[PDB]
Amino acid sequence: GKSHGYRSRTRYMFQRDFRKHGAVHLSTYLKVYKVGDIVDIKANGSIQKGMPHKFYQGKTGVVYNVTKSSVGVIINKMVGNRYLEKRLNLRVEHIKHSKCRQEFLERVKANAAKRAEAKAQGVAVQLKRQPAQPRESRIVSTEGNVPQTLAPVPYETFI
Amino acid sequence: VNVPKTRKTYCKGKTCRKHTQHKVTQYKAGKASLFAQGKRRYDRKQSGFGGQTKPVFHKKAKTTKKVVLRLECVKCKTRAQLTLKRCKHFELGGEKKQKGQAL
Amino acid sequence: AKSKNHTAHNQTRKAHRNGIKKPKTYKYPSLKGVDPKFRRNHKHALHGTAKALAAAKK
Amino acid sequence: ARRPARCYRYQKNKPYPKSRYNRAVPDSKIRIYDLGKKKATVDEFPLCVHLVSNELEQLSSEALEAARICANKYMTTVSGRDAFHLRVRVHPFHVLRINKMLSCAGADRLQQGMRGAWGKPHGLAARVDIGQIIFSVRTKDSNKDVVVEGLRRARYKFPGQQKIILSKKWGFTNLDRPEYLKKREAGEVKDDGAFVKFLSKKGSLENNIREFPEYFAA
RNA sequence: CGAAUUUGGGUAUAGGGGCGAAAGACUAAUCGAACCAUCUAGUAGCUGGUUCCUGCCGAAGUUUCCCUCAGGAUAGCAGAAGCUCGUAUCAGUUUUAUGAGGUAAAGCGAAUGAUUAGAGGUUCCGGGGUCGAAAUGACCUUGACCUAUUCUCAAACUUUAAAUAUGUAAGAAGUCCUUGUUACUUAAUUGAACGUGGACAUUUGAAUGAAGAGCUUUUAGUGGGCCAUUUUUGGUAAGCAGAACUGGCGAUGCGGGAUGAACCGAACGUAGAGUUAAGGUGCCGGAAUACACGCUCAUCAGACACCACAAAAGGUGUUAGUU
RNA sequence: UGAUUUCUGCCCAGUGCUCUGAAUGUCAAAGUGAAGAAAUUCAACCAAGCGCGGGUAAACGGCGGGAGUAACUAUGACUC
RNA sequence: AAGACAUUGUCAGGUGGGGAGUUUGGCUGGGGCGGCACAUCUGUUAAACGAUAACGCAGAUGUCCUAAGGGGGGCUCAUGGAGAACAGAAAUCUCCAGUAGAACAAAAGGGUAAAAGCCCCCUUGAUUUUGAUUUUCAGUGUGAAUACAAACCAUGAAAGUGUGGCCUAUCGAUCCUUUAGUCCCUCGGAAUUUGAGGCUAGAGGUGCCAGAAAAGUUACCACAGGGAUAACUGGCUUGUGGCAGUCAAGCGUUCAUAGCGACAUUGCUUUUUGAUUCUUCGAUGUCGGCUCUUCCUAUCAUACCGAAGCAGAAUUCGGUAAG
RNA sequence: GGUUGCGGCCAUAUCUACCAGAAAGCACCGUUUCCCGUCCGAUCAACUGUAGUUAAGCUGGUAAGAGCCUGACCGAGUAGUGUAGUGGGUGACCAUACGCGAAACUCAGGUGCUGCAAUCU
RNA sequence: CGCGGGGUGGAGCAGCCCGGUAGCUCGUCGGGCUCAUAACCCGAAGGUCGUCGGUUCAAAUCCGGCCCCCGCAACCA
Repeated sequence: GKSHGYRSRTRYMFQRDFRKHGAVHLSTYLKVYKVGDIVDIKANGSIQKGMPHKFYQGKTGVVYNVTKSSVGVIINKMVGNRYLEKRLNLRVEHIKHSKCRQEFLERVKANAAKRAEAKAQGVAVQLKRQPAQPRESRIVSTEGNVPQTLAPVPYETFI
Repeated sequence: VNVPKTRKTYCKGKTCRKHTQHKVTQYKAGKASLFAQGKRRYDRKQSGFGGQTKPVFHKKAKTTKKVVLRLECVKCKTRAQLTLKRCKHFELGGEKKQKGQAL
Repeated sequence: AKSKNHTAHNQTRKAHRNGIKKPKTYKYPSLKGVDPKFRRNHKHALHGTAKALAAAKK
Repeated sequence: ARRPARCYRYQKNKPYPKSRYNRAVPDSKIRIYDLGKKKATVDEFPLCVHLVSNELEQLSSEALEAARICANKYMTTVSGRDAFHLRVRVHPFHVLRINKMLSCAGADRLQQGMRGAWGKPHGLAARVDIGQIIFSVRTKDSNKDVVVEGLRRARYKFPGQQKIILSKKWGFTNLDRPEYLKKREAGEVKDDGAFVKFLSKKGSLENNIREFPEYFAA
């Protein structure tokens, strides 16, 4: 008979770590999550209450509720031909903030700084990001760097 | 299993509304009374010709019944029922478990 | 007379015909499932805010 | 009596070793992996000749034993026993299942067909890849031709395509012959009973000095 | 073939009944339940058929439940009717930033399990031999056991660990001063949530595209699938059985593979011209008995994927290649 | 069952059939007493049956293993 | 003669295949036997998000626990070394080493070291109310439950912890019966009591586990269909059957391959039997024999040859060769 | 800079051996009247900091130390892998084209940093 | 009309973690016996552990054209 339990096929996924077993460091309990914060889900195998499902393992959501030792996270899950909004009551041990959102907020603050600078003098700030442009022309010297000619090597057993 | 004869639990008896001592007993199904509406209808349907008129179960699979404890509050004599998981053996008299004894 | 048991063939195509478009988001999401203590406090705070705003712009 | 290695040739299945789930497999037909003077030294036998595979296939334990016996017998007959050391470098760990069928009448009525067709072990094989060493013969340049011919006979016994390569390393070590020569004229190399011990630039100096005395005092 | 005989006529036995020296036999060519009419146009998830044209759109053999497995409901795919709204809250795509993974690989002088070989020291029980009448007074073995160790491995082993896939974010529902409200919270006008006042334009905060975003109702058919290339399970294997992603056939003609549902090209209104794709240019057959370099002579040559088969081994046949 | 001839061995444990009742057995309607305000409980060798007993196989039917044992060996008259 | 007994009528118990009606699961490499892949859980198939099949692999569940639930405190476990009279390989005591190699009810996988293990103390949060949420999912239900809220408690000095078992399995609709709960609502001409029916939560059960009330046989058989599916041929495959190669350890009285030839290995064959279910169930007449023709060669004989352990004579091996 | 109390990251912090430690900052103790707990003031509890050592817990330093971290144009653009072909090959598998890209090995370096408060020749 | 769970010898059995370096019951008129004698009984003991080739580091217990107990066919509808 087939087996599809709550923690089915979660052996290595919920495997704790290598040389990171045991108690958890208290930074995780010290972190503060407010409503609207984007957070990453990585289940902790040593904590068994508030554990997320293996589907939500590795997903990212928005905090919508805060409780004593937990946080309500909203995840859009693809069910068939649409995403449904699932609400999870996860614990702070399993939950973790989003460096991507932190970086975006830092970029927003910087962007505002450059716009203020432009309003100060207007030096064509170009707020937006640009992709990797093709490299322009350059002149490379040969003094001290005379080209060393290479040739394909003959085959040898090397055993 | 073994369950104590006395139990301190919540009593919603309009006077207690708080935890209180309860005498614990096993719930008995009670006698299936005649003159219930279902029994009257069954007797009317069975009377006459035609034979059996309703299903008779035969495919019994469970070897256990869910033990239900009736708790009588010592304060207001209010009764509360709570079911337990299926257990082949059940006991109300409490012979406490002895840990460091031989045999 | 055995038959095919299960397959995921054609399922993604059927989904993507008119499918995986994102769900629509709202300002002021539903306050259901949030802490009822916070709900009571937010109700009272909103009532007071409306009263104060009406007083400010009579 | 035994189904052909033609049927059990290619690496079709995942590795299926004897484990706590198999728990019932027969013993390999090849149990001995070193022949000749295995007590010899890397100083004694400098030259290494390898019989390697050019295919990605499986060699049965029976084929391994046949090739081993043939090569060892030819070497002993022509050059004597105390002239070579032959080591087979592949171990049969992949067990092979067989779904036994009935060769009788009424078989179509009392055979059940492909229902429950999972098989039980009846043999073992080693899964070799391209360039994997199958046989290694450590010997001298006066026995180079003899060991080449013995490995040719083992190749005849083996399935698939095999090459015979004159290794540029010193015997069974992993060092080229000039490098071993220089280390041995120096003192980073010192002989054990069969293989050789090497001196490390890192470690406990007093432990190296209570060992490796020649390199320091030479 | 003188009788348990054969037979006419008249009688009796009538359908779940009769009759049967017994065959389920006979009972008006009907018998393991006659015939006639009616209930009755009995029911059928099962066969067969289901009648004009054109135009536009256009599938499914999949999810869950069902005495469900030749069938239904349900969701999905499709049509129709539209509604609110003008360059939209978007995307089978990429980039930047940030997560998750334990598969490929790799590893086993790293854990677990498997496994080859030594050597060194073996004296905390074990075996025999030689010093041969005394114990930890000696050596060779098993090795109560460390290495410089060493050869191989793992779908239900692993420190490490890809590629492809995969979750988010890239702002106006945003960013900064007033904390205005609170019955929540704080030792505290401390925080939390919501908000009033103010500042931010043609780089409103990456690329590319957008064929108009978004939304509702209702309903058909379907719920036997099959076949490539990759991943992959059982099996000796199968034009076998079973899964994953994608693309196809079903439902689809067309050019090519002579022929073929799936392969290669390419998808289709009616015509004309030009150019090609795949495939080809000796003749069948439209197009070079082209051009250039070699190799091959078969008393079963070889001739273009899917594909319509061939191996180990061998041959101074011939050709070309370290010492 | 199937002339004549000669026989029809053992088994009533089981399933049947059959035969009087010992009665801490089971025991329906109707009847008899408690209680209740009235519809709503026990007692009766309870009747027959069932169960408990006795017969019956020319009723349906059934009719077993292992081992050790004898002066070549073999078997087992014998024994457990 | 018999007699208030027979008989007759009604009700009640028994007997009653003599007769009547009906039923006699599903999956399934055809059915049947077997098994449960039918409701579930662990690891792996499973191809590093999720999902993912087979009568795949290795297993497990329908239980058990007033503690094996809850809180607090203290200690560290499995092993190994050394030591102590009986006492020794194993009895109790004491040090040292000890990343867990122990234990945690069970099956497996995770998880846990001033603990989640062992011991000690208290205890019933395995309590009440109805919401929200995750998992299979249609985002339906059952099973578990993650986080709160309003109470009442337990424990601890306190922070806190506790809504059963460290987590992943350990289970059950309508109808009926039964019990608990402001004795609340109704018995409809007005009422008091008994009784009955209601509201909200449990239990009595459906293991085919979204839940029918259920024995066979048909060789006397019938119907609707099915090549969705077995018994022929044919088709793929060749395990198996048959035949043929390669290598050479040996056999051949010293003298490997005259003739054989172990261990191994490479094939061919559709004259065996399996595997499969593609065609045929609105029928392709089914074993054998007789008769008759043709074809294949893997040649038994006949023609011509080569090689022998060919002397001659029989023979053996092989070549052309199916006339 | 040493030390203590509370810590953050949780071995660059651990483990083996040895050497060093002024002054401050746990010590054997004097102790068991009281609080408290054990077979045992050994652990725990409690009162004196007084006669007294750097014992050495602790810290620091040293080992061609083990381990553990950090790198590399070392291994190695190798194993593997996405995409493509009417590519090779009987096949097994292999090469190429557009990309991504390991681990083990081999060298080299390092052997705790840091926050709050208090205190110290 | 196959192939196997084992052949020690006139009747049978290997400490199966594949270094078998010398095991158990039979004959034996030996011992005694109220039948000049019968049932009965401590002990000297033959097998390289089935004719032969390869594992052959020392080893003929593994593979092979010997019949058997058994399971599922004198093969075909």
